[PDB]
Amino acid sequence: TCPFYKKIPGTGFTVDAFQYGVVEGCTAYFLTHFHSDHYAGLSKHFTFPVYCSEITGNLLKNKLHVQEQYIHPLPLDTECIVNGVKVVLLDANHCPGAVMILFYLPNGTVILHTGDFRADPSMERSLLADQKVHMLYLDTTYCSPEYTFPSQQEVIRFAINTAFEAVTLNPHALVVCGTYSIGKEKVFLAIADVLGSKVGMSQEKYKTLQCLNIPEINSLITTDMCSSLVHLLPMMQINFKGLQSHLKKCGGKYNQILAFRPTGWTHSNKFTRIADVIPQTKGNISIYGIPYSEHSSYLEMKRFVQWLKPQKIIPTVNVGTWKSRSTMEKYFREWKLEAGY
Ligand code: NI
Repeated sequence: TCPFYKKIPGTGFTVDAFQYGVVEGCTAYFLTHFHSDHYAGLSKHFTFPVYCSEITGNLLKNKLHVQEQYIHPLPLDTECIVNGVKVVLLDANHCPGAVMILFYLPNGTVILHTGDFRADPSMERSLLADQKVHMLYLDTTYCSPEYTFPSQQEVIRFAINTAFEAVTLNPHALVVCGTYSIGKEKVFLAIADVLGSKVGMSQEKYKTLQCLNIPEINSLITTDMCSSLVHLLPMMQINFKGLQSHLKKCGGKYNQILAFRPTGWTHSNKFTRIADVIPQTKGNISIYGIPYSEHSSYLEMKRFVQWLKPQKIIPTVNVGTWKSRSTMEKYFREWKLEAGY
């Protein structure tokens, strides 16, 4: 059974609610983004209308085989009428194709559902500037002040300078980057661009990237592993054993691996600056964990909500424990008292 924070009141709509069977009263199922916790339940046998971005619809058709007649892609930043209700999709600054949804209810209420997002001051000049929001369904993944991390631009600067130094010192070093979902593509694209190489990967991952509308993608990626000195591997292989095993397959072309594990936040963020980050090393293999987030930090979340001034907040993450719920409610009240709404 579908929980309340996935239903939009006064509509026949649900958001990210595919794992509950046929939901009673639902006439249109919205999907914010192509991550498995959110699409859990979709397949080629789904026969209800799915509303999403263009990029999410390419992934639904090619990767999950959903039939074309049930995929309803909407452009961004454009007022659209769905089953008699005005909606707008906005860029969520999460993974490719990820959106926030504005719903203009028949009774005059306005609801924003963030999906998953990384809040940014540029959202203060979208179509959100123009009108009031009564209810905010909020991605609360890092809603606590301990969750700090650098900008995506600082993280990418560190990765490019680290990779370019290592391969210039040793032209026979391979760079490997872990992945297990869409998102965070700038990590491996920025490293391959500084090295003058295409990125090499499996047929399965090539297929996925080919759905993402990245400009000039054919110039940037390949399935010919032998032609490339930046390889993608499943995240599970990014350890000393998996990397040893991979280096054997490369036919004596390389004598060293430098690997990157993009994570979200980790507790070593509570002590170490990005500049001071060091790898784990065993022999000719070194592994860097880098804190590349596609979710709001605490401070980015707080700024966004203090600007938007919603009347009510419904968290969509960390909802399963009383302690988490109480913590989040305390911060929402502080924010509101401090800003005066
Ligand atoms: Ni996500």
